[PDB]
Amino acid sequence: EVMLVESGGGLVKPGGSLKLSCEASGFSFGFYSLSWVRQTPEKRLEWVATIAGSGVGGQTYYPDSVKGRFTISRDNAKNTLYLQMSSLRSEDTAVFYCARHGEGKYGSNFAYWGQGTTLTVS
Amino acid sequence: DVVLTQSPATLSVTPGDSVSLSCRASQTISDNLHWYLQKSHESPRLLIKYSSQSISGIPSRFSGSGSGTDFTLNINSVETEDFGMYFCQQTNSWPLTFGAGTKLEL
Amino acid sequence: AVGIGAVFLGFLGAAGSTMGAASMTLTVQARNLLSGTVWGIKQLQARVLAVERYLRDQQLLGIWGCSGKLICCTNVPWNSSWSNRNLSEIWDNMTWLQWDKEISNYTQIIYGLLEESQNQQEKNEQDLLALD
Amino acid sequence: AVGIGAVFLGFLGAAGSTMGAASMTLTVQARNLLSGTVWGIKQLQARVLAVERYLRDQQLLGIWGCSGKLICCTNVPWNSSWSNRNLSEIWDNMTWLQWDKEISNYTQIIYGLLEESQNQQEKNEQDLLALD
Amino acid sequence: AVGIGAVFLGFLGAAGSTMGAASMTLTVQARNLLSGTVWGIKQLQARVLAVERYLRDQQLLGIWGCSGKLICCTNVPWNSSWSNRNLSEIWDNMTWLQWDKEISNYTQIIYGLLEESQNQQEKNEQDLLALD
Amino acid sequence: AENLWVTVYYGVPVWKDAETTLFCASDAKAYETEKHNVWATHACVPTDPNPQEIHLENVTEEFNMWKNNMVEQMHTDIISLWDQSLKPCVKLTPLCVTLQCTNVTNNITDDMRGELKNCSFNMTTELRDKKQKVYSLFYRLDVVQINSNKEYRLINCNTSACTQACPKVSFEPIPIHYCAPAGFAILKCKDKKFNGTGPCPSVSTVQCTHGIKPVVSTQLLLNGSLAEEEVMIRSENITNNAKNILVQFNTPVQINCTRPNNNTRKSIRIGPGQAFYATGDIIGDIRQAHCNVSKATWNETLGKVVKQLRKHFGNNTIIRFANSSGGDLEVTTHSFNCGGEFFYCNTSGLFNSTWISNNDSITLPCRIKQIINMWQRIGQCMYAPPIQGVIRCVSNITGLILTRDGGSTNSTTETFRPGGGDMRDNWRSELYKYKVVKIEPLGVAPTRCKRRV
Amino acid sequence: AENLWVTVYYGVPVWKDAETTLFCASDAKAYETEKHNVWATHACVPTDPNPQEIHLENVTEEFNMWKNNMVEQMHTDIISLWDQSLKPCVKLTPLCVTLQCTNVTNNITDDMRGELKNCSFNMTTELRDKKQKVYSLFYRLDVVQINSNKEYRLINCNTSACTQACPKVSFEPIPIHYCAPAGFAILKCKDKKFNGTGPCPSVSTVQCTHGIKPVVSTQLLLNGSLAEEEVMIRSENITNNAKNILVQFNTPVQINCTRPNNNTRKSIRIGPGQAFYATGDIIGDIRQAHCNVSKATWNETLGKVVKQLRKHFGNNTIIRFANSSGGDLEVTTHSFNCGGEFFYCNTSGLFNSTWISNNDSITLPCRIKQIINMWQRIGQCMYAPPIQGVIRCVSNITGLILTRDGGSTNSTTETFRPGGGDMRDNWRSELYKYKVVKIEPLGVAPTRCKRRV
Amino acid sequence: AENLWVTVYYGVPVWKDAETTLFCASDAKAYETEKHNVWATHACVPTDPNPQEIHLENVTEEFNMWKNNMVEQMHTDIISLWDQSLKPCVKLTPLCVTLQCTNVTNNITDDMRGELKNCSFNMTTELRDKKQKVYSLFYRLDVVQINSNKEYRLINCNTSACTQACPKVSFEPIPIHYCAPAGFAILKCKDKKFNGTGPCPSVSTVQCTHGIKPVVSTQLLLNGSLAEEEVMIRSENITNNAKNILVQFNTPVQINCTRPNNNTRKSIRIGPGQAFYATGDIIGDIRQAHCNVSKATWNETLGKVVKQLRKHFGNNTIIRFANSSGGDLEVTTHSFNCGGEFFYCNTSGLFNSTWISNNDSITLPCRIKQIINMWQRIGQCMYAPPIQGVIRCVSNITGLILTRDGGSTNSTTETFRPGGGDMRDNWRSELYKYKVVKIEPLGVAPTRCKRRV
Ligand SMILES: *[C@@H]1O[C@H](CO)[C@@H](O[C@@H]2O[C@H](CO)[C@@H](O[C@@H]3O[C@H](CO)[C@@H](O)[C@H](O)[C@@H]3O)[C@H](O)[C@H]2NC(C)=O)[C@H](O)[C@H]1NC(C)=O
Ligand SMILES: *[C@@H]1O[C@H](CO)[C@@H](O)[C@H](O)[C@H]1NC(C)=O
Repeated sequence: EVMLVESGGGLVKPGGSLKLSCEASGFSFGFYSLSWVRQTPEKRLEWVATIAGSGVGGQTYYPDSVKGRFTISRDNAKNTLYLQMSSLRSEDTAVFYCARHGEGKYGSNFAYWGQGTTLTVS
Repeated sequence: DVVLTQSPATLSVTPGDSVSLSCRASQTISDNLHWYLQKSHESPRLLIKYSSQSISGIPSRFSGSGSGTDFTLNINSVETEDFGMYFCQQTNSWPLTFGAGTKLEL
Repeated sequence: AVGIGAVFLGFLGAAGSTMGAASMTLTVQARNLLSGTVWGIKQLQARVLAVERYLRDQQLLGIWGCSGKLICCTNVPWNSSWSNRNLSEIWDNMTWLQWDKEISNYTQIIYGLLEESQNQQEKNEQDLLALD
Repeated sequence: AVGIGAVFLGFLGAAGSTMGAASMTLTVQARNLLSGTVWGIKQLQARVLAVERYLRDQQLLGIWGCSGKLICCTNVPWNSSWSNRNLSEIWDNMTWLQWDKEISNYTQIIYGLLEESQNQQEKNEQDLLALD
Repeated sequence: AVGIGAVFLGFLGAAGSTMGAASMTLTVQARNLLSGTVWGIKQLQARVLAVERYLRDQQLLGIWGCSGKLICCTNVPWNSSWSNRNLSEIWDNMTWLQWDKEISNYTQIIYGLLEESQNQQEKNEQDLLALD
Repeated sequence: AENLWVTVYYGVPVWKDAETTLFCASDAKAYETEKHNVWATHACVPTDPNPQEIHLENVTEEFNMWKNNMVEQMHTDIISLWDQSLKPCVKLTPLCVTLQCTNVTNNITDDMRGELKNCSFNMTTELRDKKQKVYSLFYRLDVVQINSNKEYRLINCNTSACTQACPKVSFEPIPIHYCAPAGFAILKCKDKKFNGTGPCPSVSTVQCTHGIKPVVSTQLLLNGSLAEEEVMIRSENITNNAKNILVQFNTPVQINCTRPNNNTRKSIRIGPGQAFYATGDIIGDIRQAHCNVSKATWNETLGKVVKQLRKHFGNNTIIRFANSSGGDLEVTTHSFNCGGEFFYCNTSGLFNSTWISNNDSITLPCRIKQIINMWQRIGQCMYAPPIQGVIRCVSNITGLILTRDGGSTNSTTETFRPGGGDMRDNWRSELYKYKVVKIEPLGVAPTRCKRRV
Repeated sequence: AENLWVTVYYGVPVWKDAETTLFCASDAKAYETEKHNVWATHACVPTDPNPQEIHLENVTEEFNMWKNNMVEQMHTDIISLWDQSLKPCVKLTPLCVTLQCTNVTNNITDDMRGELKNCSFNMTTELRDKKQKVYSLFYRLDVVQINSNKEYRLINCNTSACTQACPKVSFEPIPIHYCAPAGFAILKCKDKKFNGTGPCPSVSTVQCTHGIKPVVSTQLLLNGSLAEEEVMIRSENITNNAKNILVQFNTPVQINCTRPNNNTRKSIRIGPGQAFYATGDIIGDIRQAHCNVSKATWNETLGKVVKQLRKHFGNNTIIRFANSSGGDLEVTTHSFNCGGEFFYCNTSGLFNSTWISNNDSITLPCRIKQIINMWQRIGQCMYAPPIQGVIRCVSNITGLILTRDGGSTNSTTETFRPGGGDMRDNWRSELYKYKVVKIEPLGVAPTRCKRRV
Repeated sequence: AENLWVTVYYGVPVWKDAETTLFCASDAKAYETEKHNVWATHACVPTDPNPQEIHLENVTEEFNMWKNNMVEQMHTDIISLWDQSLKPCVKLTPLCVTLQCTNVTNNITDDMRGELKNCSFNMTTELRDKKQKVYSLFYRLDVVQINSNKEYRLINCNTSACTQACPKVSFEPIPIHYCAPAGFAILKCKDKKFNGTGPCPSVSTVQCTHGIKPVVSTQLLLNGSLAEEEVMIRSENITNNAKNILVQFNTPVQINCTRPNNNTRKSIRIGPGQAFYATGDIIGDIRQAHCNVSKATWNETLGKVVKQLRKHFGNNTIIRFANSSGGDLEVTTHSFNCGGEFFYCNTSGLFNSTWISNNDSITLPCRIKQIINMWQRIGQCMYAPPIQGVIRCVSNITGLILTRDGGSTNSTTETFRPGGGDMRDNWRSELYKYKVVKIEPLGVAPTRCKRRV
C-alpha cells in the first residue's frame, strides 16, 4: 500500500537548520510529484514546497516567503523525500506533512498525506 | 493569489440533515477545486477532486458542484463520522491556497 | 491547472523492468492496438493483419472468464513442472522477456487448462442455476 | 498413466455425441473459427469473409445479455409449439444436427424474441437503477 | 390479430421520434452495421472500412464500463455547462439530430472524462480486490 | 435529483453527410441474357426485390444536388466499365493507311453535298505476305485531305489509334440500382415540390435506388424520370450565366429518329481472328437521316416553360430562344445513340422563338459519325461498326439543359440557348432525390441512474 | 418445471452445406525449384505438416459428387493460372507467312504418308529492315494447303494467333492440397464401398486434401488415386445414355509411351529477345511414336469390369466394346502430355472385345500435334516447342471414362464406347471424397434455468 | 501459500523478431505537385507529424543488419513501382532499324575519339504506308557496329526491346517514411558506436522511420544519413573477401556534377500518338561532362578512413587504394542519376593513393549513356529521353563501398578496391538502425489469488 512516514521534527532555535525526511512505499516513487505542506497550530494549511516527478519535469516550487531558505529534494533510489530548512523562524512552527500527488492532468491534487512531523522554532 | 472563501466558517447540524458548503474564489478556478475533510487528531483526506468527480472510498452522500468562481459541496445525509474541518483547494495558480474551512459540529 | 500530475512513460515503456514495476501500467499498450492501385493492397494486407491479430487475442481472452478485465485470477493451480521457481523472486528479480522465454514451451498447455477450467465452471454455474 | 488420448477428442469431436456430452467441450469448435499477385486476393477475400461472419455471430451474441459468456440462461419461456418434446430425452437421446433440422423453422422467431427480452430486461434494470 | 406493422418500424424508424421512443428500439440500428477484378477491390476497401469503423466504436465503448451492454449508467456527473436544460423535456421534446446539434461541441471532452472515470474505477476496484 | 449522470446509448439514429464507394444492383431479369450482351450484366451484383423504402415522419433535411457526391463516382465508374468493355475486343491500328476516295454514286445536286465518300484502299490480309486491296464507304466526318490526285486519310489516326466496337456488346441502357454499403443510408426526398437545394420536409430511407437508365444525350435529355405535376426548373444561382439550367418537364415529347439507308455490312479480315466490319453496298436510295417531333406538343411545352421561367425572372420579360451560338460538334448538336449508331442532329428548328407575356411534325436533319470520342478524352476512340437495314427508334424527350445569355445591359429579353457541356449534368437530373448519409451510433444522454458497485 | 427457458450454445458442432473459395497448399519440398519452373509453386501457399485427419465416429452424412462443387473452382483457377503462365511468354503473331513445303527426306512408301513436312519460308529478323530466309520442319497435322507448286499455311493462322511456350516453364503435374478457410470444414468420406450418391457412414474431418495431381487426359485417366478393394463403377442415371461412366479400377496398368525420333532443336530469332524454337534436323530414322500395354493385365482388368458391370445390367448380357464411333481428334483419341510434348494416340486396339457370361505388348500408334487447344477454347492455341532427344515416359492407367450406347431395342448386348467430353469428369475421380461444410455455432436448447436479477 | 494460481496479464511488453509487410508514409508537402510527377506521391499514405520516438531504458537487443529483413522488401517494391512507371510509357520497338552514322561535326583530334554519332535512318510516320528518313544524334554507348561504308544498329536492339520514358514522370528521390502497421513495433538503435551485429544498449521504439530517399548509386553513396562522431566501417566477417566494406563517414563531401552541352530536343512521330524525343542540334561547343571534388576535403577523408581501417587490420599496415580492376560498365563506374540523366563516371583520380602508418579540384571525366539496364535484368532497358539545356546537380558523398583484395600471403599492404554490386547494400546503409519486432501481449504469470464465485 502507499506509505508516507515523516521524521526529523524537533525544537529548533531561530536561525537554525533542520532536515526532514519522508519515507515512501507502495508506488513508483520517481514518477510522482511530491510536496511538503504544513498545518499551523491554528490549523491553517500552507503549501511549503513541491518537487515534480521524473515524468513531470522534476522542478521545484516554493512560495516567495521561503525562497532562498527552504529546499525540497528527493532520493528516488531509496524512495525518500527530504526537506532542508535553514534560517528557521518561529512562524515555521507547524506539523509538516509529506504528500503524494495523483496521475495525469487530474493529478495535481494531493492524493496521499503523511502522518506529520512537528517543528517548533523558539 | 486566488483567495478561497468558505462559508459558513462554522456550522452545527443534527446528524441526518443535509448541508451545502460554499467556496468562492477570487479568480476563476473553473474546474480546479478539491475538497478535503480533516477530522480532529487526523491528517486531511481527499474527498472530491476537480470540483465534482467522486473518489472511490468517499461516501455517495458527498457531492460537489460549481463552475468558475462559485463551488458547492453538498452532504446529503450527514453522518456522525462526517463532522470535522472542511477545506477547498485550487490548482489553477501558484501559490497553492486553501479556503478557511467549514467546521461541522454535531 | 498547474500541471503537477504524475506521468508513466508510454508505449513499451517498462519493457525491461521487473514484474512489480511492469504491472502498474498495462493499458497504454492496450489502447494502441486498433487505431495506431497496388499500394492499396499493401494497405489492405496491413489492415487485415492488424485486425486479425487483434481479434485472435481478443478471442482467446474472450473465451476464458475474463471478458475485458485485462488482469484476472483463475482457478487452475501452478504445476511446478512448468516453472519450478520461487514466488518471491519472479515478481521483483526477473523481467518479462526472460519469462516469455522461460515458459514458451508450456503455453498451449496452459491455454487448454484455462479453457477447460472456465467451461467446467460455466456448466457448474448452469447446474447451479438449473436446480433453482 | 495420467493423460490419455481417449477422452481428449479433437475438432468437431463430439459432433455425433449427445447434447449433454457436446456441451462439455464447446471451446474446441470455438477457437478454430478465426485462425484456422492474383492468388493473394483469394487469401484476402477468404479472410474478410471469415472475420465478417465471425463478427456477425459475436454481434448477435453481443446484443443479448451474453457478451462472451458462451452459456447463458434467459427469461423467455419455451413455448411447446416450437418443439413439443420432452426434456428427459433431448439431453441424451437425440443429437445436435437432428436438432438443427428440428428447430430451423422457429429460428428468427427466437432471435427476434431474444432482442426484445434483453432490451426489456435492460430498461427494467434502468428503472431499478433510477429509483435508487 | 397479434402482430401488426404499425408500431414495428424498420431501420432508422424512429429517427424523428423523441428520446423516449427512440431508446425503446436501439437494436434495429445496431444490426444493420456490419453485413448490410477491380470492382472487387471497391468491395474490399468498403468492407475493411465497415469492420474498422465497427471496431473503433466498439473499442471506445469497450474501454468504458460498457462492454456490449448497449445502455449503461455510469458514475460521472452531468455538468450543467454542457446543456443546462431540464430533464422533463429531453425525453419528449427534441429528436436525436436536435440533441446531436445541441451537444456536438462538448463531445471529446466528455469522451475523455469517461475513460478516466472508468480507469480510476478500474484500479480502485483492483486495489479493493487485491486486499481481499 | 440533481445528481444527473452520463448514460451512453449505442445504436442510436443519427447521421452525417459523407461519401463512400457504392456498388451496382443490376436487375435479375436482365441476367437471362448470357455473358455480357450488354456491358455490366455479369460484372456487378444482382439486385434485391422490394427495396425497403420507409418513411421518416417528422423529419426535415437540408438537401443539395450541386454539391452532392455520388454523381462524381457514378460518372467515374461508368467511364471505367465503358473502358472495361472494349479492351478484350479487337484494336484497329493498321487502318491508318492513305485512302483514295471519290464521291458516292448519287445525283450530286449543288444544294445537297456529298455526305458519303468512297475510299478504296490497301490493307494487309491475315497472311503477312499478301495485301488485299479492299474498298469501303465512308462519311465526310471521318476523312481529311492529305496535302494531280486526291487521297485522304482517317481523321483520328493522328494522335489516337482506336478500337473497333465489338458486335457482342450492345449500347442499350439497362437499369442500375445504386445501393449503399453497410453503415450508410440513402435519403430520398419525397417532396412533390422540390428544386435543387432547400430543406425537403418529407424524406424516406432506402437501401437501393430505383432503376436508373444510363443514357448519353448532350442536349435534350431522353428516356427518364418525368416530373410530377408542373414543369420544375432548377439551377444554382439563377443570376449567373455559367451554371446550366436543367429543365425537367412532366409530360414526354415523343421523338421518331430514323435513318432510311439500308447500309449492308461486310467483314474484311485484318489478321488472325481480327475482323473489321465495313459498310459495303447501300441498297435502295441515298436519303438523309432525320428526326421528328410534334410541333403542337413542343410549342405547348415551351409555352409551359416560358411561364415557369417567368416565376424566377418576373413577368413582362420577353423570353426568346436561340441555337447555341458556337462550339464543337458535340456541343452544337443533339448528340445521342440510337440502336447502336451515333446521331448528331441539329436543334435549330426547335430552339428558335420569342415569347411575350400576353398535326404536322418538325424535322431535324441529323448526320452520323462513326468514330466516337464521348467524354472528349485525349487518347481514346471507338470505331462504331455499321448496322444492317433501316434503323429507326422512338424516344421520350424528358428534360432540357438550357443556358442563359450573359447580358450586361438594362434589357428585358433573355435569349436562352441550349448547351450540353459536362455529361455529369445529365445524371444530376436523376440523382437529385438521393443523398448518402453515414450512420453514427453511440450517442450520450444524462439521466438519474448511477452504475452501482 | 414446465417453465422451460432458452439457453444458447456458442461453439456447437453442426454444419450446413455451402461453397467458398479454397486455396492451394503446395508441398514445401517442391519449393526448392526456383521461381516457377512449373506453374503455382511460388504463387500459392506452402503446406502444413501432419494434417489432422480425425475420425467423426457415429456420424452419417449424405454425400454427392455430381451436383458437387469444388470441381468447378479447381477447373476455374487451373484455367486462370494456365492463362497466367502464358502472359509472360512470347506471342507468335509474325509467323503467319505463306509457307513453301515439300516432303521430308525419307523412304516415301505409297502406303505410308508424309507425317512431317519440310516448309522452308521467309521471316523477319531482329532488324526491322532485313528478312532472313529460314527453314524448319513441321508435322502434317499443322499445315493445310492454300489452293505446279505446293504452298501451305498454319492451321491456326486462321482466327487465332497464339503464343510460343517459354522453355523455362514445365507442364509437369505437382500435387496440390486444397485447404478450407477458417470457419469451414472439409468432410472426407472414408467408406471403402461408396458410389456417387448415398450416405457415407464413415466420415472424417480434414483441413487440407491429399495431393491431387492435375493431369490432362481425355480417355485413360493417368497417374492418380487408385481404388481400394474392388473395381468400383459410379455414374449418374445408369439407365441414361448421356451420362458418362467414370470407371476407376483398383490395380494400375502401366503404360510406357515413347517417341524415338531424335528431333534436334534450333532457335530462330524473331526480333528483340523473342526466340522461336523450331525442330531442325532429324537424326537417325523416321519411325512412328507408339505406346505399349501388357495384354495380360489389360484383359484381366476388363475381365474384372465386365463382371462388375453385370451387377448393374443383370447377368447373361453380352458386353462388347468399340472405338468411339466418331468425333474430333481430341475426343476420339487418348490425348495426353508426356515430358512436355503432346501425344495423341489411337485407342482402337484396346477397346475392341466382346464378353459372354460364361509376354508381348499391345502397341498404340500415336501421332504428335504442336499447337494445342486444351479445354477447347475459341480464340487460343499453344505452340509447344520441340524438345531434344528421344522422349520416353511411364504412367499408370488408373481409370476409364466410358459411355454406353443409346439403344432403343430389346437387345442384350451393351456396346460400350469411350468418350472424354467435359474435363471436369476427370477431377470428379479425385474430388468425390470431399465436401465442404460451413461451421454454424450458436445453437439453442430449452432447459430449466433463468437469468436471475 | 504454495497453491499458486494462473493469472493472465493483457497488454504486456514483450516482442519477438518477425517480418511483415510495411508501408509508405509520403510527406504531405510533396502532395502539392499534381498527379504523379514522381512515382508514389498520390498512391500511398500522407505522413504524420512528430512521430513518438520514445526511449526504452535498460534494454539491450541483439541487432543485425546483414541478416536483416525489410531491406529486401523495399528493394522488391521499388523494383515493382519502377516497372509500374514504365507500363504507361510508349514501347520503342520500331526504332530497331539499320543506322548509318558518321562523326559529329567537331574538331576530331586523333588522340580523342568521336563520342557522338549522327545515325540517320528510316522510320514510319503515323501513316502506315510512308517511311520518312530522319536523323538524330547518339552516344557511342548506344550504338554497335553492323559488320566501303559504315552502318550501325542499337546495342539493346539485340535481346531487349524496351520502352521510352514519359517526360511527365520524374526520377527524383523523395523522402519515404516506412511505417509498421498496428501491433508491430520498429526498434531503432540509438547507439553512436554500433557496428553490424551486437547488443545495442540504447534502443527506441518508433512507428514510422525517418525520411528515406531511394537513390540509385553504385559507388559513392549520395545524399543520406551521415555518421555521428567518427567514420564508422561495418561489414560481415572482415576476414572474408567476397563481402563489401560499407564505409559510412561523418562529414559530407560535396560533389558538383554537371553537363555543359545545350542538347536541343526534337520530336519524331513514330505512329499514331507515339512521339519519340531525340536530341537534335547541340548549341555551343562539344565538351565532356565531368564531376569535381575538392582535394583538401577528400584527402582528409581518406586520412580518416585509413585510420579507421587500421582498427580492424592492425597498425603498421600499408593501406593503399586502387580503381576497381575490372568488370562491367556499371560496376567499374560511379553510376548515378542527375536531373533525369544517367551519368557513368570514371573514379580513377579518386581511389589512387597509398598510406603508411607514419584549393584546386580533382576532375573526373564522366560519360553519359541513354539506354539503362538498372538491376541488370534479362529483357528490360529504359530509353531515358533527352532533356533541354545545361544539366547541373549538387550532392553529398556520404559513404563508400570498398572491397578488400583476397590475398593469401604474409604481406602488409591491403589493396582496397571499390565495387558496387548489388544496390541493396546502399539501402543497408539506411536500414541498419531499424529492426521490426512483433508485439505479443497477453502474458501469463502465477500468483496467489483465485477467481471468486
Ligand atoms: C570543377 O572544378 C574544375 C577545376 O577548376 C573546373 O574546371 C574549370 O572550370 C572553369 C570554369 O568552367 C574553367 O575556367 C575557365 O577559365 C578560362 C580562362 O580564364 C575562362 O576564359 C573561362 O571563362 C572559364 O572561366 C577552367 O578552365 C576549368 N579548368 C580547367 C583545367 O580547364 C570545373 O568547371 C568545376 N565544375 C563545376 C561544375 O564548376
Ligand atoms: C596503432 O595505432 C593505434 C591507434 O591509437 C594504437 O592504439 C596502437 O598502439 C598503434 N600500434 C602500434 C604498434 O603502435
